[PDB]
Amino acid sequence: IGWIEFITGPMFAGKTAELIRRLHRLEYADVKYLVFKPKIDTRSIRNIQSRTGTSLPSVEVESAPEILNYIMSNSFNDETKVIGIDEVQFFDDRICEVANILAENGFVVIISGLDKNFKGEPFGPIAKLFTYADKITKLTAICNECGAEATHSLRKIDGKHADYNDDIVKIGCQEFYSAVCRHHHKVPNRPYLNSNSEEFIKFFKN
Amino acid sequence: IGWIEFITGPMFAGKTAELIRRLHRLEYADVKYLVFKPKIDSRTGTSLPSVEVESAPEILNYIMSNSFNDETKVIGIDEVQFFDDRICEVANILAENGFVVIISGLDKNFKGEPFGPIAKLFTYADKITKLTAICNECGAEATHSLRKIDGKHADYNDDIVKIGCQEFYSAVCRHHHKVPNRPYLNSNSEEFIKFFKNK
Amino acid sequence: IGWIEFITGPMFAGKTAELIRRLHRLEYADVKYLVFKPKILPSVEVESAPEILNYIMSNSFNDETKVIGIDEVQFFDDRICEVANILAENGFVVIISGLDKNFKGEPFGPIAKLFTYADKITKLTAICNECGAEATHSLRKIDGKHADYNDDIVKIGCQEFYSAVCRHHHKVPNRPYLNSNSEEFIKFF
Amino acid sequence: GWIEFITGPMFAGKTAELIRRLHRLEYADVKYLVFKPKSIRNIQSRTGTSLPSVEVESAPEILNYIMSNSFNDETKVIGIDEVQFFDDRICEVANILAENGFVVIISGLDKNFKGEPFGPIAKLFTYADKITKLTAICNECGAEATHSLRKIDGKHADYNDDIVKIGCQEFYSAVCRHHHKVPNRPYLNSNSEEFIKFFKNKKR
Ligand SMILES: Cc1cn([C@H]2C[C@H](O)[C@@H](CO)O2)c(=O)[nH]c1=O
Ligand SMILES: Cc1cn([C@H]2C[C@H](O)[C@@H](CO)O2)c(=O)[nH]c1=O
Ligand SMILES: Cc1cn([C@H]2C[C@H](O)[C@@H](CO)O2)c(=O)[nH]c1=O
Ligand SMILES: Cc1cn([C@H]2C[C@H](O)[C@@H](CO)O2)c(=O)[nH]c1=O
Ligand SMILES: [Zn+2]
Ligand SMILES: [Zn+2]
Ligand SMILES: [Zn+2]
Ligand SMILES: [Zn+2]
Repeated sequence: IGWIEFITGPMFAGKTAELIRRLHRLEYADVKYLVFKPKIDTRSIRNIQSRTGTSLPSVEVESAPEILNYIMSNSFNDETKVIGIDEVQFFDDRICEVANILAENGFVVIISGLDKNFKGEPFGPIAKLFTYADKITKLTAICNECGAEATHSLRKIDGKHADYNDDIVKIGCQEFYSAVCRHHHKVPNRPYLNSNSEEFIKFFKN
Repeated sequence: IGWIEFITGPMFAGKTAELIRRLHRLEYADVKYLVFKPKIDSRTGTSLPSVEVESAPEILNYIMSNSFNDETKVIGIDEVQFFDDRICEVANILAENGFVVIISGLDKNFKGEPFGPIAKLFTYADKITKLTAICNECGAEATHSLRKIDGKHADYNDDIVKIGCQEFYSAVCRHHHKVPNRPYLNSNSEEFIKFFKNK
Repeated sequence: IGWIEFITGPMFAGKTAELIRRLHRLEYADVKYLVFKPKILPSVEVESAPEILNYIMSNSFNDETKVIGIDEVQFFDDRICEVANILAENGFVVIISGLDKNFKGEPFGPIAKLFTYADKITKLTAICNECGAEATHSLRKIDGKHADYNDDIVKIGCQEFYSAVCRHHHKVPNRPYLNSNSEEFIKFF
Repeated sequence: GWIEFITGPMFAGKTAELIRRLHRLEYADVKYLVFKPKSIRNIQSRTGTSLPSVEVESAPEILNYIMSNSFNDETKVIGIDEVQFFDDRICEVANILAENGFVVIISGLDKNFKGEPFGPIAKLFTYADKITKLTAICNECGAEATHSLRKIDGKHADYNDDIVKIGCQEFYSAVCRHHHKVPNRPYLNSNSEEFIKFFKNKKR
């Protein structure tokens, strides 16, 4: 039938390039595809920057269910069998049901997005997406500090690491973000929820 | 140094075999490992001797105890889906403190939904291997575990924890996983299915 | 430590795009690289595989460079294997891209050995021009007609001569069988 | 049909992985058949997992067996272990099976003790739809191991030694590239020796 492919990893891993690669191969077989992207609510963005440059044509949607409405609309080409989704982490939980129904109905769904927000925690609905994806490709970047495989995105404001309670959404590139390995990802004021965690950390440092 | 590998997929995909395979390689290089499993009520082969723990934090307590050999820097964890949320913090802390953590567990419960705390482990895992079984119906790659009782597919609202093997469970592809009374959260979902149904 | 990464698959699989992706990763981390190509996307053209080691030894080479890219590797001879292994042994990361099969479906030049020496292998798929399944083979056609087994290996070109196909849609007239029971088995089936 | 190739050094779990892939079929009631070159009745991993197998002297005998009354017509999957012991003819056999609707899952060593391609396997990489290069753990440094090292009386095996030698930990270990050393390894390119010597000196 259909299925879900999920492309993930930190910033600077080339996630979007990988999505473009997968769509370009469809073009040589003349297989039709359609790409969607979430439109962030700019009222919920702390500081808006105006920029429109993009490497990949996609239809902006305000919410995940609007993908299904678009497919039901006159704008949709009925021969389209592949649905691409970029920057998926900006959707809410509603994307999971959408992607599943698409896959259950004969579509190949190719999804790209960040696995972790700046805190190193799951970004929005992507945790559940991992579970539903038939195929996962977790890409790596290169650690800006040591050059090892980078698995994390680190936000720095004026050289200072971002605090745990800072805003999830902050749009930007190298001016705010670097790719780092686990070892070089530090988040000030990260809490511990287990009762014996800080005891263990103290124990192993002696 | 220190990272997490996650081995996942439906029942009958050989997850435990893959965990065994990964850990067994260590024995030739004299690298010690220790396996943990949650408290849970064959062909030829040796199973992993493993410490039974009632909760994820008990893993760290064990490591700090006189029972743990401090030369051990590889930690195995099987049936991870039976843990609660606290497993993620345990795994991350181990990885941050020089341990290699190799984890196996089901990605989906019988409803086709994320099993326990599993979804978060995908994000925290450096390496993910999603294994496939073989669909009991069509032979394609199987991605889901299906529960039947007396021939009938288990209803959506049945209990999640139900221990057993082939008497209740089979592996199926997406198309052959059906859950009676599965709810739709999005208001346009059933509209779309009916719309697309018409050819 | 050094190593070899190998990107492969048929035409229209996006091999070059994947090579580009991996090198672009390096730029964000301030890691310098250098790409080489055989004679007939920025690269240094070399007439043979050992010339890569000569260029590196020359003073036109940036001493900072720790990553070596090699595109269209199937056009080199077997000498590329030693060169690649030498670089890996001497601290370089070598990222190689090339076709795994020629139009006949047989190993393209030196790549068979390269597979063995590579630490990491990524075999990419294209989309079959005939059925849309995963494509693993490159098919040549000259005038609607499939290329004969004994046609020339090197023939530079794009869609005017070539397509991606799955194994089932890859057909080569006059393909010989070297095993005595192969035709006996095929007739049986 | 199609071809899957499982490879990498000794102690990587290759046979264990073949067994895993084939065991999956049993729960779905899918028949398979395992072949091995040359326990004689089965293939086994080093943790005691095992499957029955037919042993063959050569690749063409696989097709002969499949054409005989001993072959179950329901068989969809063909497994082949220790493939490095076959000759070049294994490629054609594997291709023909894949072309005739069989899934062929193949396991074997990629490199001999010299670090060179083991027998016919270089071509199998090309013909295999799916490649799984497994790693062992370096006996020296604990890094991912990619090579098999042979030792004779505690000393590394010479380049000109016999390729075929049956044995486990008595002779063989798994090592990373850096810890794989073979005395009297020849340089085939006329500028390779001058490169190493130049580059080593560049650390001045
Ligand atoms: C890691 C991270 C990235 N981003 C943004 C930066 C980029 O604009 C975009 C990734 O392409 O997501 C966030 O908004 N929050 C985060 O926590
Ligand atoms: C799929 C599934 C498995 N299981 C059990 C059955 C097996 O005993 C165990 C997996 O080894 O998990 C559940 O309890 N609930 C479920 O939804
Ligand atoms: C498949 C095939 C491609 N090619 C060429 C076509 C393209 O120019 C190049 C692939 O990028 O290789 C051959 O020369 N011979 C072949 O058999
Ligand atoms: C590396 C190597 C292994 N072997 C053997 C040892 C093992 O019995 C078998 C691999 O399982 O192959 C050789 O015969 N020659 C070699 O060069
Ligand atoms: Zn780092
Ligand atoms: Zn099915
Ligand atoms: Zn086809
Ligand atoms: Zn080593």
